[PDB]
Amino acid sequence: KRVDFCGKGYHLMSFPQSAPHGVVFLHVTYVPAQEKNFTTAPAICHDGK
Amino acid sequence: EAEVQIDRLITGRLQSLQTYVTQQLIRAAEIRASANLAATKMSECVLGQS
Ligand SMILES: *[C@@H]1O[C@H](CO)[C@@H](O[C@@H]2O[C@H](CO)[C@@H](O)[C@H](O)[C@H]2NC(C)=O)[C@H](O)[C@H]1NC(C)=O
Repeated sequence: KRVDFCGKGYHLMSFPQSAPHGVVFLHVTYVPAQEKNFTTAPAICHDGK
Repeated sequence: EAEVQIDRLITGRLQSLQTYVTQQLIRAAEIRASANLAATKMSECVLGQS
C-alpha cells in the first residue's frame, strides 16, 4: 500500500529472478489513462436534507 | 645524507593524508543512509498518505 515502493503506480504483484550476485524483481503495475472533465458537486439537497 | 631525513617527512604526510581519506569515507557512508530515509519519507508522505 505504501506508494512508489515496488513499481511506479498502483502495485499488483511481483516475481523474483536470480542473478550472478543479486536478485531481479519484475513488478506488475496498473496505470490509468483516457480521462475526461465532467462536473461535480459536494452533496445533494432534497426536501431540506 | 638528508634524503633519509626527507623520508620521514614523506611518510608523515602520507599517513596524515591516509587518516583524512578514511575519515571522509566513514563520514560520507552515513549521509547516504540519512538521505535514503529522506527520499523514502518524501515519496510517501508527500505523493500520498501514510
Ligand atoms: C477539460 O477542460 C479544460 C478546459 O476547458 C481543458 O484544458 C484546456 O485544453 C485545451 C486543449 O487545446 C488547451 O488549449 C487549454 O490550454 C487547456 N486549458 C488550460 C487552462 O490549460 C481540458 O483539455 C479538458 N479535458 C479534456 C480531457 O478534454
